[PDB]
Amino acid sequence: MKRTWQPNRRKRAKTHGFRARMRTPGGRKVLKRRRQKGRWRLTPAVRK
Amino acid sequence: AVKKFKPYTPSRRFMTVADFSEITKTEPEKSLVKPLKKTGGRNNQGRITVRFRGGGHKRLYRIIDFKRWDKVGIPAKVAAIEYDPNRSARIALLHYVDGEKRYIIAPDGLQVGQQVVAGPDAPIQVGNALPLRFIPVGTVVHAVELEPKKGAKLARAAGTSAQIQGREGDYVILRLPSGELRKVHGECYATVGAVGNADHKNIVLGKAGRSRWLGRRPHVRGAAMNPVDHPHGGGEGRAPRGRPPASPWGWQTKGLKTRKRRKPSSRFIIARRKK
RNA sequence: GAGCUAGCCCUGGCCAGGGUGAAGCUGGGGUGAGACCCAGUGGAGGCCCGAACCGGUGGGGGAUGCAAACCCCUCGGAUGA
RNA sequence: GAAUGCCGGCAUGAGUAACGAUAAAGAGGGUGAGAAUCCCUCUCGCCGUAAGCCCAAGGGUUCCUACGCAAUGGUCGUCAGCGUAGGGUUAGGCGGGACCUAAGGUGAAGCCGAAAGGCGUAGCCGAAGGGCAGCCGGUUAAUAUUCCGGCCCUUCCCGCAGGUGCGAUGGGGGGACGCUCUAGGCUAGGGGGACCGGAGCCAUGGACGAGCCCGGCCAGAAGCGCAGGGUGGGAGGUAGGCAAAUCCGCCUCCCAACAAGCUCUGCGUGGUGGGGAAGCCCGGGUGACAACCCCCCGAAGCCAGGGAGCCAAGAAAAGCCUCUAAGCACAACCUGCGGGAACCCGUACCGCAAACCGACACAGGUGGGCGGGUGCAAGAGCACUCAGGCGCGCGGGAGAACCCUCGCCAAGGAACUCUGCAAGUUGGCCCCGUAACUUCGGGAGAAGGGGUGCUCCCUGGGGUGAUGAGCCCCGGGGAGCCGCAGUGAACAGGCUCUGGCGACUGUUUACCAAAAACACAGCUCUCUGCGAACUCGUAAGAGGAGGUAUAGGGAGCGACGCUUGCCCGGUGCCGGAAGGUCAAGGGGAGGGGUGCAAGCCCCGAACCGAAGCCCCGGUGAACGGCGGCCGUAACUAUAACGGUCCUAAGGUAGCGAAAUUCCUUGUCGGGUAAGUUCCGACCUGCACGAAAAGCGUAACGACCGGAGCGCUGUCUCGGCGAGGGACCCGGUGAAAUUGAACUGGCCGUGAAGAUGCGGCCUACCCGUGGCAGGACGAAAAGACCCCGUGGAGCUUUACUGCAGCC
RNA sequence: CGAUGUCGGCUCGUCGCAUCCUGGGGCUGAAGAAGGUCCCAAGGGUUGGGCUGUUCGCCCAUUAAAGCGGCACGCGAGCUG
RNA sequence: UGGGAGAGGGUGGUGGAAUUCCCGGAGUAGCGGUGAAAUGCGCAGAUACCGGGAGGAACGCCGAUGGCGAAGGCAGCCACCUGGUCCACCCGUGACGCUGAGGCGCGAAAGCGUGGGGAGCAAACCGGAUUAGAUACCCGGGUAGUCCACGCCCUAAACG
RNA sequence: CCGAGGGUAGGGCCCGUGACUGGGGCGAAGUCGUAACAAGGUAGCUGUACCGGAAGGUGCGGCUGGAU
Ligand SMILES: CC(C)C[C@@H]1CCO[C@@H]2[C@H](CN[C@@H]2C(=O)N[C@H]2[C@H]3O[C@H](SC[C@H](F)C/C=C\[C@H]2C)[C@H](O)[C@@H](O)[C@H]3O)C1
Ligand SMILES: [Mg+2]
Ligand SMILES: [Mg+2]
Ligand SMILES: [Mg+2]
Ligand SMILES: [Mg+2]
Ligand SMILES: [Mg+2]
Ligand SMILES: [Mg+2]
Ligand SMILES: [Mg+2]
Ligand SMILES: [Mg+2]
Ligand SMILES: [Mg+2]
Ligand SMILES: [Mg+2]
Ligand SMILES: [Mg+2]
Ligand SMILES: [Mg+2]
Ligand SMILES: [Mg+2]
Ligand SMILES: [Mg+2]
Ligand SMILES: [Mg+2]
Ligand SMILES: [Mg+2]
Ligand SMILES: [Mg+2]
Ligand SMILES: [Mg+2]
Ligand SMILES: [Mg+2]
Ligand SMILES: [Mg+2]
Ligand SMILES: [Mg+2]
Ligand SMILES: [Mg+2]
Ligand SMILES: [Mg+2]
Ligand SMILES: [Mg+2]
Ligand SMILES: [Mg+2]
Ligand SMILES: [Mg+2]
Ligand SMILES: [Mg+2]
Ligand SMILES: [Mg+2]
Ligand SMILES: [Mg+2]
Ligand SMILES: [Mg+2]
Ligand SMILES: [Mg+2]
Ligand SMILES: [Mg+2]
Ligand SMILES: [Mg+2]
Ligand SMILES: [Mg+2]
Ligand SMILES: [Mg+2]
Ligand SMILES: [Mg+2]
Ligand SMILES: [Mg+2]
Ligand SMILES: [Mg+2]
Ligand SMILES: [Mg+2]
Ligand SMILES: [Mg+2]
Ligand SMILES: [Mg+2]
Ligand SMILES: [Mg+2]
Ligand SMILES: [Mg+2]
Ligand SMILES: [Mg+2]
Ligand SMILES: [Mg+2]
Ligand SMILES: [Mg+2]
Ligand SMILES: [Mg+2]
Ligand SMILES: [Mg+2]
Ligand SMILES: [Mg+2]
Ligand SMILES: [Mg+2]
Ligand SMILES: [Mg+2]
Ligand SMILES: [Mg+2]
Ligand SMILES: [Mg+2]
Ligand SMILES: [Mg+2]
Ligand SMILES: [Mg+2]
Ligand SMILES: [Mg+2]
Ligand SMILES: [Mg+2]
Ligand SMILES: [Mg+2]
Ligand SMILES: [Mg+2]
Ligand SMILES: [Mg+2]
Ligand SMILES: [Mg+2]
Ligand SMILES: [Mg+2]
Ligand SMILES: [Mg+2]
Ligand SMILES: [Mg+2]
Ligand SMILES: [Mg+2]
Ligand SMILES: [Mg+2]
Ligand SMILES: [Mg+2]
Ligand SMILES: [Mg+2]
Ligand SMILES: [Mg+2]
Ligand SMILES: [Mg+2]
Ligand SMILES: [Mg+2]
Ligand SMILES: [Mg+2]
Ligand SMILES: [Mg+2]
Ligand SMILES: [Mg+2]
Ligand SMILES: [Mg+2]
Ligand SMILES: [Mg+2]
Ligand SMILES: [Mg+2]
Ligand SMILES: [Mg+2]
Ligand SMILES: [Mg+2]
Ligand SMILES: [Mg+2]
Ligand SMILES: [Mg+2]
Ligand SMILES: [Mg+2]
Ligand SMILES: [Mg+2]
Ligand SMILES: [Mg+2]
Ligand SMILES: [Mg+2]
Ligand SMILES: [Mg+2]
Ligand SMILES: [Mg+2]
Ligand SMILES: [Mg+2]
Ligand SMILES: [Mg+2]
Ligand SMILES: [Mg+2]
Ligand SMILES: [Mg+2]
Ligand SMILES: [Mg+2]
Ligand SMILES: [Mg+2]
Ligand SMILES: [Mg+2]
Ligand SMILES: [Mg+2]
Ligand SMILES: [Mg+2]
Ligand SMILES: [Mg+2]
Ligand SMILES: [Mg+2]
Ligand SMILES: [Mg+2]
Ligand SMILES: [Mg+2]
Ligand SMILES: [Mg+2]
Ligand SMILES: [Mg+2]
Ligand SMILES: [Mg+2]
Ligand SMILES: [Mg+2]
Ligand SMILES: [Mg+2]
Ligand SMILES: [Mg+2]
Ligand SMILES: [Mg+2]
Ligand SMILES: [Mg+2]
Ligand SMILES: [Mg+2]
Ligand SMILES: [Mg+2]
Ligand SMILES: [Mg+2]
Ligand SMILES: [Mg+2]
Ligand SMILES: [Mg+2]
Ligand SMILES: [Mg+2]
Ligand SMILES: [Mg+2]
Ligand SMILES: [Mg+2]
Ligand SMILES: [Mg+2]
Ligand SMILES: [Mg+2]
Ligand SMILES: [Mg+2]
Ligand SMILES: [Mg+2]
Ligand SMILES: [Mg+2]
Ligand SMILES: [Mg+2]
Ligand SMILES: [Mg+2]
Ligand SMILES: [Mg+2]
Ligand SMILES: [Mg+2]
Ligand SMILES: [Mg+2]
Ligand SMILES: [Mg+2]
Ligand SMILES: [Mg+2]
Ligand SMILES: [Mg+2]
Ligand SMILES: [Mg+2]
Ligand SMILES: [Mg+2]
Ligand SMILES: [Mg+2]
Ligand SMILES: [Mg+2]
Ligand SMILES: [Mg+2]
Ligand SMILES: [Mg+2]
Ligand SMILES: [Mg+2]
Ligand SMILES: [Mg+2]
Ligand SMILES: [Mg+2]
Ligand SMILES: [Mg+2]
Ligand SMILES: [Mg+2]
Ligand SMILES: [Mg+2]
Ligand SMILES: [Mg+2]
Ligand SMILES: [Mg+2]
Ligand SMILES: [Mg+2]
Ligand SMILES: [Mg+2]
Ligand SMILES: [Mg+2]
Ligand SMILES: [Mg+2]
Ligand SMILES: [Mg+2]
Ligand SMILES: [Mg+2]
Ligand SMILES: [Mg+2]
Ligand SMILES: [Mg+2]
Ligand SMILES: [Mg+2]
Ligand SMILES: [Mg+2]
Ligand SMILES: [Mg+2]
Ligand SMILES: [Mg+2]
Ligand SMILES: [Mg+2]
Ligand SMILES: [Mg+2]
Ligand SMILES: [Mg+2]
Ligand SMILES: [Mg+2]
Ligand SMILES: [Mg+2]
Ligand SMILES: [Mg+2]
Ligand SMILES: [Mg+2]
Ligand SMILES: [Mg+2]
Ligand SMILES: [Mg+2]
Ligand SMILES: [Mg+2]
Ligand SMILES: [Mg+2]
Ligand SMILES: [Mg+2]
Ligand SMILES: [Mg+2]
Ligand SMILES: [Mg+2]
Ligand SMILES: [Mg+2]
Ligand SMILES: [Mg+2]
Ligand SMILES: [Mg+2]
Ligand SMILES: [Mg+2]
Ligand SMILES: [Mg+2]
Ligand SMILES: [Mg+2]
Ligand SMILES: [Mg+2]
Ligand SMILES: [Mg+2]
Ligand SMILES: [Mg+2]
Ligand SMILES: [Mg+2]
Ligand SMILES: [Mg+2]
Ligand SMILES: [Mg+2]
Ligand SMILES: [Mg+2]
Ligand SMILES: [Mg+2]
Ligand SMILES: [Mg+2]
Ligand SMILES: [Mg+2]
Ligand SMILES: [Mg+2]
Ligand SMILES: [Mg+2]
Ligand SMILES: [Mg+2]
Ligand SMILES: [Mg+2]
Ligand SMILES: [Mg+2]
Ligand SMILES: [Mg+2]
Ligand SMILES: [Mg+2]
Ligand SMILES: [Mg+2]
Ligand SMILES: [Mg+2]
Ligand SMILES: [Mg+2]
Ligand SMILES: [Mg+2]
Ligand SMILES: [Mg+2]
Ligand SMILES: [Mg+2]
Ligand SMILES: [Mg+2]
Ligand SMILES: [Mg+2]
Ligand SMILES: [Mg+2]
Ligand SMILES: [Mg+2]
Ligand SMILES: [Mg+2]
Ligand SMILES: [Mg+2]
Ligand SMILES: [Mg+2]
Ligand SMILES: [Mg+2]
Ligand SMILES: [Mg+2]
Ligand SMILES: [Mg+2]
Ligand SMILES: [Mg+2]
Ligand SMILES: [Mg+2]
Ligand SMILES: [Mg+2]
Ligand SMILES: [Mg+2]
Ligand SMILES: [Mg+2]
Ligand SMILES: [Mg+2]
Ligand SMILES: [Mg+2]
Ligand SMILES: [Mg+2]
Ligand SMILES: [Mg+2]
Ligand SMILES: [Mg+2]
Ligand SMILES: [Mg+2]
Ligand SMILES: [Mg+2]
Ligand SMILES: [Mg+2]
Ligand SMILES: [Mg+2]
Ligand SMILES: [Mg+2]
Ligand SMILES: [Mg+2]
Ligand SMILES: [Mg+2]
Ligand SMILES: [Mg+2]
Ligand SMILES: [Mg+2]
Ligand SMILES: [Mg+2]
Ligand SMILES: [Mg+2]
Ligand SMILES: [Mg+2]
Ligand SMILES: [Mg+2]
Ligand SMILES: [Mg+2]
Ligand SMILES: [Mg+2]
Ligand SMILES: [Mg+2]
Ligand SMILES: [Mg+2]
Ligand SMILES: [Mg+2]
Ligand SMILES: [Mg+2]
Ligand SMILES: [Mg+2]
Ligand SMILES: [Mg+2]
Ligand SMILES: [Mg+2]
Ligand SMILES: [Mg+2]
Ligand SMILES: [Mg+2]
Ligand SMILES: [Mg+2]
Ligand SMILES: [Mg+2]
Ligand SMILES: [Mg+2]
Ligand SMILES: [Mg+2]
Ligand SMILES: [Mg+2]
Ligand SMILES: [Mg+2]
Ligand SMILES: [Mg+2]
Ligand SMILES: [Mg+2]
Ligand SMILES: [Mg+2]
Ligand SMILES: [Mg+2]
Ligand SMILES: [Mg+2]
Ligand SMILES: [Mg+2]
């Protein structure tokens, strides 16, 4: 049956992308926290 | 003259369609159409604010001339009568001797090839538009401005009209389609005659899908819902209302008046509606 | 978080084949003129049968599964909400 | 030492289940240390509207080649989507960008919000929509509309020539559009050929044949031909298209009009360039100077922006054309021709799947195009097959119970059972024929029957062509032949009678309910005069609606027919300028504190004083409600009639043991041998009843009930047979569970149901296949029940607040 | 109550005897036949169907008879539901 | 051919009286109603009076013992469209006539369907009286309907 | 081949009969009221509609076969 993950590169970059995060107070706190935690990736990878 | 069908499907039993016998032209004027942004009942937040909307046929909006005092004294000829899917009335195409082309709401009786004219001087003739003050008392009228130069507001749906009852200073007394008696300012324009297509109210949609074509999604009763949803929701088995019948938002819906108490136009309403 | 699911918006796409035979139109009959009747033409429909497609009615299987809802037989819709 | 503790390790179950579709394998040769599993050949089977081919997502080197086999692969492995290394993706024309706009998003102006931020016209972004120039073949181990070959084309720059009032983000035209049906002419594709080309073949009884077998094309600029699309020309006026305008619009006149011309596409032909089979021989060579032709079928594709009909009335913007404005007319633009210029990104491979989504090389899920042939009425259905692709990454045996999936069955035929559940039956096409009832459509495939192959003969019409032959398509009649049987295989309704409910097609609890539930056209009430009501939002702003009472919101009822009675005392809502009550505020009789005092400061009655409430009315398709006791008729019985109490009024029509009836399997009737169900009645309706509608209703339903016919392995009542498992051998090898165990029966005892205690009895040690009575077997800290001054959803005339409204 | 699955059926039995039948008896208001009642006796037997979910019960047709009870109202790691 | 009378029919206009309701004024203790009453209405200002407005229906006098039509039936006034009919002349056709089973059309009221309209009136219904009762007669209310359009129904003491 | 008839399936008309149900006729002395005949105490009748234990009543329009 159709499962929940149906990958889509445009959907991914536009929902969770760097620019989506910077446009919003909550998104900037995400980047700030993931930086402070030292995440190797601040944002999910998509091949654009 | 509503058209019937033979009962060759369950729905064709009762379906009636308008006769379209006054229509003389069947594609619209390219310079007068613009795209109609369908909403589905959603506001700028994206929230449904008018329930059960969406999914109707695509439509182009026909720009309608609700002023007409735009072009005082300039006669125009009625070139066509056309179907308008955005309103119950039909619409008439006007060719002004100007060369300017415009759409008006098509009144009853109006004929292709006749001429119409707007202005304080215009003949008292079906399709002409005058300030209310220069129209003789007793005249049936439509496309009435509510306030001067603000645009035709009243009596625009098929078959409707307002009647002129008398004058009182700068104002005239109109009997609106609802039966209310109201003072409308005499410099407000109106068009002589009743709106046409009076047979509109005798159309039997005939089936569920016909409502769907029109953008009307199924309407579900409060009594069918749950208490999370509606005052009438819940209960074991069917249930009477069990409280004064109410809307989804809790206000009473059988009798409760709702016009704002201290509204300024109360000074100009003489008598509330009838029947 | 609406890449699942619900609704809506914009823009595209899809629906083998067969059946039934509405209105209208034409001719004929009829009549004062009509209604109306008959034949032909016509091709309407949340019309009929049935694939794709969308479903999930009954039963059987499966039940540390092939599968955290599947498989077989049967069954509903299939120009339409 | 215990916490169903935590982390780790290792046991048990056990050499047990399983090894992932029952499409299927066998042999020879090779390689190698090793081979059912890798390579090659032959044989067999499976898909073939795919299980083949091509796009798009997504994946991201998985591609090709060499060398490898520890792990990964459900076994094996020499193989591999695995490890190591090297190689591989080539564009002005394909896709996207340097073009356009859609929803939406963003957002100069502007609006709003404690902050964060929310809006918002233009504009900008935004595509699988618009727009725009490349076709065929060859080549690599691996890329190709990209490289190469042939023939074509686009834009930019500059130059030459000729022409013109040139010139734009501005004006206008155009772009530009639905659904269904559909004409003509073509193309794709396909069938046949006694014609053309071809290596060959003659077998096993016959055939050297008008034999068999294979192939008989693709692309192509101008020109030409066929078929279509688009388009009137001239003049005069002009106030509209937010400046201008010779354009467009409107008026008039002349001529042209199912034309023509101009223009633009498609198809055909076309210089030219390609391709080219079977078979044989080692992907190649040959065939081969390959041949490349005729007839038929024929699209859903093309001409196309075609035609008709219909109502639900069917994007935008740019490219393009035309008009003019600043300007500038040494310019500029247009046409032709020439030379030059032409960037960035993608391109491998998988792509219905072992490479995507499902933790797996997972029977599931995944959008678009092509999808050949024959027969079956058609078709993308079905069977078999082409091209192509596979035999599903454990096998070998055996031929028990039992299980699954399947086939048949004497006599009977629903006796099975909650129920014909299940499985039979029926089954396509042509013809005959078809009932109550009905809303005149239907019910209808009603029911029920007959026909169905093959051969010969005679014959009717159509398409193509030519009017003929040939090919092709619909038939009609006659006479025969064979079988148990001719939709001979496969795909393909069992039917009828009668109730309940719901009008109907639809919709629903993703993953236990598809229904009588929701929806539905339709009916009624009600609110709403527009800056509408209502809804979301603090607001701005939106929706409503670029709508206007024939409209929009809310509510109930639910096609249609015939209908919808009485109560306004309570609650709601509506009306009511009186009266009563009523907060802040007004008023300030009269007091109080302090001060020497002027004063300052505090309390404060009458009275004036909104909405709301009280009060007076109205109102039922508003919330709701619609009686009791007793008596009475010339047989009895029963009461049309009466008496009296009570109410706001005492349930009308219709219906009734009902989806409602407790007593109840009421009683009677029907159906049956027999009927708690069913149908028809009765009416003492525990406890129907009129838009939470009442009573009906043709048609409809994977709804629920009752009956009958047909037919059956459902059953009497079981038997046999098939395959996949179970079993045995080789390979790989889990799981929950588990205090430890050296773990028997009875009768007792025990915390009341004992392998474990007592007394008897029985019993050599250890397994394998089986069955499920026990281990109060496993699983899940009972979901019932209670308890906790535990939680949460929901309601209201519980309390108390808040939004909102007044 | 860190679960002792609950009605009915089906399948499979096994036991008690307060015996339905069959065998043996005494009494009879036992002529015979046929019964009544009690005693002994558990070896075997104890049917098919209509109605209902039913256990039970009623009914149809039979029968020697159409027994009554226990086994966690026997039996869901056996099935049904 | 030439004339006449007529509420004959259809359409569209349009005139005044009265009733009701609304508004303004003036005014106050009752009005209304009956056999008599009561319900009802009225100091929240009724009735009665005046001015203004809305709306529906019916057309006083003329009017008759009248007129017209096949019947049902038709009555303010105006215009248009239209039927029948009588008289005069003695002009035309030359028996072309009478009746008429079926058929077709018309057909008061009430009733039905779909819209609309709704002042007065009023089945049903409610209330007040009366009465033994009073599902009546009488009184206060009042919904269909009475009106218009279209389509049905097709009855009658449709009678002379 | 046709063919008496038999069988299967489905129609039409008629007869008999049926729980229960509708009204009708009749029947020396039942119960309720008093609708009609007199202006029958509301003139009556009437087509239709609605209502009511019952005769009836009432609305609309019609008749005189109505009195004074
Ligand atoms: C009159 C009635 C209500 C009395 C009642 C009857 C219920 O059951 C017993 C209780 C006493 N305890 C019993 C009990 O708890 N049974 C539970 C069982 O659930 C499943 S059986 C799947 C069933 F569908 C669920 C039925 C039962 C559940 C609750 C388990 O596998 C079993 O082991 C067992 O746990 C007594
Ligand atoms: Mg899904
Ligand atoms: Mg997941
Ligand atoms: Mg998706
Ligand atoms: Mg994407
Ligand atoms: Mg995308
Ligand atoms: Mg996306
Ligand atoms: Mg986003
Ligand atoms: Mg982003
Ligand atoms: Mg911030
Ligand atoms: Mg910040
Ligand atoms: Mg790093
Ligand atoms: Mg992130
Ligand atoms: Mg119809
Ligand atoms: Mg009809
Ligand atoms: Mg029209
Ligand atoms: Mg435009
Ligand atoms: Mg909008
Ligand atoms: Mg927005
Ligand atoms: Mg709403
Ligand atoms: Mg909506
Ligand atoms: Mg509208
Ligand atoms: Mg219109
Ligand atoms: Mg005004
Ligand atoms: Mg309507
Ligand atoms: Mg629409
Ligand atoms: Mg609607
Ligand atoms: Mg609804
Ligand atoms: Mg509900
Ligand atoms: Mg519910
Ligand atoms: Mg919610
Ligand atoms: Mg709540
Ligand atoms: Mg609530
Ligand atoms: Mg409720
Ligand atoms: Mg409910
Ligand atoms: Mg209930
Ligand atoms: Mg409910
Ligand atoms: Mg209630
Ligand atoms: Mg309420
Ligand atoms: Mg009003
Ligand atoms: Mg989604
Ligand atoms: Mg979505
Ligand atoms: Mg589409
Ligand atoms: Mg289809
Ligand atoms: Mg036909
Ligand atoms: Mg036509
Ligand atoms: Mg259909
Ligand atoms: Mg059919
Ligand atoms: Mg599904
Ligand atoms: Mg299923
Ligand atoms: Mg089945
Ligand atoms: Mg499961
Ligand atoms: Mg199947
Ligand atoms: Mg179908
Ligand atoms: Mg179809
Ligand atoms: Mg301890
Ligand atoms: Mg544990
Ligand atoms: Mg623990
Ligand atoms: Mg421990
Ligand atoms: Mg642990
Ligand atoms: Mg561990
Ligand atoms: Mg460790
Ligand atoms: Mg271990
Ligand atoms: Mg082991
Ligand atoms: Mg072993
Ligand atoms: Mg074992
Ligand atoms: Mg296992
Ligand atoms: Mg397995
Ligand atoms: Mg399979
Ligand atoms: Mg199989
Ligand atoms: Mg082999
Ligand atoms: Mg091997
Ligand atoms: Mg090996
Ligand atoms: Mg193999
Ligand atoms: Mg090989
Ligand atoms: Mg061989
Ligand atoms: Mg095929
Ligand atoms: Mg290895
Ligand atoms: Mg290995
Ligand atoms: Mg090894
Ligand atoms: Mg190694
Ligand atoms: Mg491995
Ligand atoms: Mg595996
Ligand atoms: Mg090796
Ligand atoms: Mg490569
Ligand atoms: Mg190129
Ligand atoms: Mg550039
Ligand atoms: Mg743009
Ligand atoms: Mg600003
Ligand atoms: Mg804030
Ligand atoms: Mg964007
Ligand atoms: Mg863009
Ligand atoms: Mg694009
Ligand atoms: Mg391109
Ligand atoms: Mg090309
Ligand atoms: Mg190379
Ligand atoms: Mg257009
Ligand atoms: Mg358009
Ligand atoms: Mg488009
Ligand atoms: Mg359409
Ligand atoms: Mg054609
Ligand atoms: Mg071609
Ligand atoms: Mg073919
Ligand atoms: Mg000008
Ligand atoms: Mg070759
Ligand atoms: Mg050669
Ligand atoms: Mg297509
Ligand atoms: Mg736009
Ligand atoms: Mg200048
Ligand atoms: Mg110059
Ligand atoms: Mg030029
Ligand atoms: Mg660049
Ligand atoms: Mg490539
Ligand atoms: Mg698939
Ligand atoms: Mg695909
Ligand atoms: Mg693969
Ligand atoms: Mg595999
Ligand atoms: Mg798979
Ligand atoms: Mg077929
Ligand atoms: Mg295999
Ligand atoms: Mg397979
Ligand atoms: Mg396998
Ligand atoms: Mg064996
Ligand atoms: Mg067989
Ligand atoms: Mg056999
Ligand atoms: Mg048998
Ligand atoms: Mg039988
Ligand atoms: Mg039989
Ligand atoms: Mg049975
Ligand atoms: Mg059942
Ligand atoms: Mg069968
Ligand atoms: Mg079949
Ligand atoms: Mg019948
Ligand atoms: Mg019939
Ligand atoms: Mg029948
Ligand atoms: Mg019937
Ligand atoms: Mg019929
Ligand atoms: Mg048949
Ligand atoms: Mg035959
Ligand atoms: Mg044969
Ligand atoms: Mg034979
Ligand atoms: Mg069928
Ligand atoms: Mg239904
Ligand atoms: Mg339903
Ligand atoms: Mg119903
Ligand atoms: Mg119905
Ligand atoms: Mg359907
Ligand atoms: Mg479910
Ligand atoms: Mg569920
Ligand atoms: Mg679930
Ligand atoms: Mg299910
Ligand atoms: Mg359910
Ligand atoms: Mg269903
Ligand atoms: Mg539902
Ligand atoms: Mg319905
Ligand atoms: Mg209504
Ligand atoms: Mg709000
Ligand atoms: Mg708008
Ligand atoms: Mg509405
Ligand atoms: Mg209804
Ligand atoms: Mg409903
Ligand atoms: Mg009634
Ligand atoms: Mg009340
Ligand atoms: Mg009241
Ligand atoms: Mg009240
Ligand atoms: Mg107050
Ligand atoms: Mg109550
Ligand atoms: Mg009450
Ligand atoms: Mg009863
Ligand atoms: Mg009933
Ligand atoms: Mg009841
Ligand atoms: Mg009962
Ligand atoms: Mg009972
Ligand atoms: Mg009984
Ligand atoms: Mg009986
Ligand atoms: Mg019954
Ligand atoms: Mg009784
Ligand atoms: Mg209710
Ligand atoms: Mg109810
Ligand atoms: Mg009710
Ligand atoms: Mg009927
Ligand atoms: Mg029915
Ligand atoms: Mg029915
Ligand atoms: Mg259904
Ligand atoms: Mg259905
Ligand atoms: Mg159903
Ligand atoms: Mg069997
Ligand atoms: Mg076997
Ligand atoms: Mg052995
Ligand atoms: Mg081993
Ligand atoms: Mg292994
Ligand atoms: Mg131990
Ligand atoms: Mg031990
Ligand atoms: Mg042991
Ligand atoms: Mg032992
Ligand atoms: Mg004990
Ligand atoms: Mg014991
Ligand atoms: Mg022991
Ligand atoms: Mg012990
Ligand atoms: Mg011991
Ligand atoms: Mg001891
Ligand atoms: Mg012991
Ligand atoms: Mg012992
Ligand atoms: Mg023993
Ligand atoms: Mg073993
Ligand atoms: Mg064993
Ligand atoms: Mg056991
Ligand atoms: Mg067991
Ligand atoms: Mg046990
Ligand atoms: Mg235990
Ligand atoms: Mg146990
Ligand atoms: Mg716990
Ligand atoms: Mg517990
Ligand atoms: Mg639990
Ligand atoms: Mg639960
Ligand atoms: Mg308890
Ligand atoms: Mg407490
Ligand atoms: Mg406590
Ligand atoms: Mg608590
Ligand atoms: Mg709580
Ligand atoms: Mg607050
Ligand atoms: Mg409100
Ligand atoms: Mg327990
Ligand atoms: Mg436990
Ligand atoms: Mg338990
Ligand atoms: Mg447990
Ligand atoms: Mg059984
Ligand atoms: Mg004996
Ligand atoms: Mg004797
Ligand atoms: Mg015995
Ligand atoms: Mg029983
Ligand atoms: Mg019983
Ligand atoms: Mg005996
Ligand atoms: Mg027992
Ligand atoms: Mg017990
Ligand atoms: Mg018990
Ligand atoms: Mg038990
Ligand atoms: Mg049991
Ligand atoms: Mg069980
Ligand atoms: Mg059980
Ligand atoms: Mg168990
Ligand atoms: Mg057990
Ligand atoms: Mg006073
Ligand atoms: Mg009025
Ligand atoms: Mg003469
Ligand atoms: Mg009449
Ligand atoms: Mg009225
Ligand atoms: Mg009274
Ligand atoms: Mg008295
Ligand atoms: Mg015979
Ligand atoms: Mg009388
Ligand atoms: Mg009398
Ligand atoms: Mg009298
Ligand atoms: Mg009297
Ligand atoms: Mg009365």
